[PDB]
Amino acid sequence: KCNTATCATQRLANFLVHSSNNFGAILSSTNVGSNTY
Repeated sequence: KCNTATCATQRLANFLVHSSNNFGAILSSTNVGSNTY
């Protein structure tokens, strides 16, 4: 998981290179949905 740590670099970088995640995030709802449900 890694909430607040060096991992941030990996996660962010992944979201930067995978712009698609911006849209797919609504299909998976793992980063936007899981945040609550």
